[PDB]
Amino acid sequence: TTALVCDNGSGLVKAGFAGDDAPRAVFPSIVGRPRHQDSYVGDEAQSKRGILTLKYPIEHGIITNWDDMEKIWHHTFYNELRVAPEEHPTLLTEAALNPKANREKMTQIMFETFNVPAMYVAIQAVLSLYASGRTTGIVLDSGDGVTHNVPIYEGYALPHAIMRLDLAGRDLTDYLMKILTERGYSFVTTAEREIVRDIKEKLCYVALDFENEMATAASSSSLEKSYELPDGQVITIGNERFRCPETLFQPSFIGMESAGIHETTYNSIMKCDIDIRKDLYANNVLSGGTTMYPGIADRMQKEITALAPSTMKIKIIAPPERKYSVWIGGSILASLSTFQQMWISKQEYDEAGPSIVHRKCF
Amino acid sequence: YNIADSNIANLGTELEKKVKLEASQHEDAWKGAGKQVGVEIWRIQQFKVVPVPKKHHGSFYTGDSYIVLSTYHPKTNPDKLAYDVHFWLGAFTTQDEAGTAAYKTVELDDYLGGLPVQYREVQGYESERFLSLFPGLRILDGGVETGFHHVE
Ligand SMILES: Nc1ncnc2c1ncn2[C@@H]1O[C@H](COP(=O)(O)OP(=O)(O)NP(=O)(O)O)[C@@H](O)[C@H]1O
Ligand SMILES: [Ca+2]
Ligand SMILES: [Ca+2]
Ligand SMILES: [Mg+2]
Repeated sequence: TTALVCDNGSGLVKAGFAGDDAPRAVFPSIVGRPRHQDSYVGDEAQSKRGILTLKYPIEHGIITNWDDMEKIWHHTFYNELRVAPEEHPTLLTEAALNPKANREKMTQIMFETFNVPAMYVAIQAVLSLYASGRTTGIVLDSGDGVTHNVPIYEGYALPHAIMRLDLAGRDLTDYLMKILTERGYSFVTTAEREIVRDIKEKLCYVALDFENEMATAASSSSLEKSYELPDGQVITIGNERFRCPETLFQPSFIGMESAGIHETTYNSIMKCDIDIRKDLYANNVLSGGTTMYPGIADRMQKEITALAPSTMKIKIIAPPERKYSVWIGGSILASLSTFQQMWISKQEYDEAGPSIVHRKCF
Repeated sequence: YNIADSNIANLGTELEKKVKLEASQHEDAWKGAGKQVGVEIWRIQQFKVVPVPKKHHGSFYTGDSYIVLSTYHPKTNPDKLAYDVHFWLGAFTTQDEAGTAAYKTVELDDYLGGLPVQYREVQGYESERFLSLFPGLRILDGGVETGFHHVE
């Protein structure tokens, strides 16, 4: 009996089998319908992106279109992994601070629609911490929809200190689209947005000193990069390379008044008991695709050093495979019989209904 | 985002503790652990917690991850037991081994009522406390194979 591990991101599904060192299926969490006003899922929607408008059933880590989410899950099981879900205990994941109804409906659909034999809903950042080989640390998890800070001590998250921002990779893509169109390059359709997300992933980086980098970019072309578009036209991008992820540190770039990721991390540590802050400062673990910008660890080290006591050891841990850390932590825990012991069985769901998820999944 | 009516409203509760305490009852490695002063050692082997024979305690494969439970009498009571639980991560241990050692350290902590204080001991960064357990630390080349299947 092999458990399935599915990390349902706002942007990407990561799915596979407990015991594997990586997800076997990674594909966009999208359902596509004709742009001219019946549907396609994931890679096949991406393949027909020329004629489709792409919709994401998860926004900011919360499922907002349950009919389309069912399509995503059905596709994951039957078309990608090619498994019968009634044969596999299934581990799902969630960002911290989601409304309780989200995992209630996750549980209901898994048992009543897909007839899984057992299931569990795990907190994403906890999975990442175990994937890093730690029981104590503060995870900064940043994907396409959610950025959040989860401090954890001796294996237990500290719920009063958890922070969350609706700023993440989708906002960075949109901001790159906006500022590139301001250079003279029109990107507007959901199809062109795909090109912009690729530009962001290939060419953006976090400047160590943003003001200095802006001056460098205005003086010479040393920071410019070329990028070949599908039609073969070559465009040149310059300070957009680092202005885009600067938004993570300066959310006012997109008109948000909230704290940047260095400040939310500091504020989260500061909500913890004084004597464990030391261990959190030395164990800042980055997780998720939006933490993949070159330079982001060094910039976080610099910014947190400026906020923290001068005598404090600061360390940012940036695992190379952190696009998949949440999934990998799930694969490890789902390989352990004692963790499996806490999962909800179909018999338990039949007796208790969706409310049981809150009594079993921590 | 607030805690009320959210998926973290049941964290830090007596219910969470009860559920995790029960789960820890299903690991054979913990039966009889921490019953007298001394050092007990297990190694992760393809996700399993495997006891290390006493005669080999203090020798660690650089390719592997271990759990080391140090049971001692606390200053507060010479007839009671207190616990430090160290997990030792070899320089060449794989991600499945280190993650299992971390999770199972928390589980042993749960099993012993939360009393153990946890210590992460990376090879080359071992705490003075850990060094003091072997008044004789020996590092061996090699180790057991990962429990992960490698996805090509
Ligand atoms: N190298 C990269 N540099 C910058 N951003 C990247 C990179 N690779 C991926 N991303 C972005 O990371 C996001 C996807 O990361 P991922 O961690 O899979 O998010 P998710 O789990 O789908 N979303 P969430 O619901 O917030 O957890 C997208 O916005 C990508 O554009
Ligand atoms: Ca090994
Ligand atoms: Ca403890
Ligand atoms: Mg994610």
